[PDB]
Amino acid sequence: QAPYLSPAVPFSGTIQGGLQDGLQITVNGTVLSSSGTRFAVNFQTGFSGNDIAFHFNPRFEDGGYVVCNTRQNGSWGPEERKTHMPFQKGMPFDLCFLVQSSDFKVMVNGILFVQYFHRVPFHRVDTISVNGSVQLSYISF
Ligand SMILES: CC(=O)N[C@H]1[C@@H](O[C@H]2[C@@H](O)[C@@H](CO)O[C@@H](O[C@@H]3[C@@H](O)[C@H](O)O[C@H](CO)[C@@H]3O)[C@@H]2NC(C)=O)O[C@H](CO)[C@H](O)[C@@H]1O
Repeated sequence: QAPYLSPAVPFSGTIQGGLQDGLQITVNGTVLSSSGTRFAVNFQTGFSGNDIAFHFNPRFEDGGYVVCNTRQNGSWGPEERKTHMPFQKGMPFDLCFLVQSSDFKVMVNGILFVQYFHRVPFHRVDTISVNGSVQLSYISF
């Protein structure tokens, strides 16, 4: 699939073919300095953000941590929290999501950061959405 170049945030874009085992999705952008304390990348079903298979949610709060969660029919599940922050306000990042049979493997600037075990079927995902305190250079596949 051709990349999305400099899309405005908040952004929502189709993942052509849906999520597939071995698919790699890169989000390349910059964390904003004066526009809040959180962003998220959502792997979701269509345009209701009510069904989000994987919400990846860095928070520049409390020393910095990342929330990983799933939303179903509007309701957020129990969070998994990673109490390390690999991003920095005002710095560019390369964020890579690799779909695997049982989990997502998430890399930041080339280094494995977290794995998120599938809670819902990943083949149901057809949309990536990004919002909060970031600007995007590209999303690629
Ligand atoms: C960045 C983003 O996508 N924000 C939208 C999203 O925000 C939710 C979501 O990140 C869930 C994930 O579990 O967490 C909510 O945060 C709360 C805390 O603020 C709360 O006080 O503690 C809770 C744990 O006990 C939880 O972590 C977060 N909500 C808010 C208000 O920030 O979804 C929202 C709608 O639910 C809204 O769309 C945000 O914009």
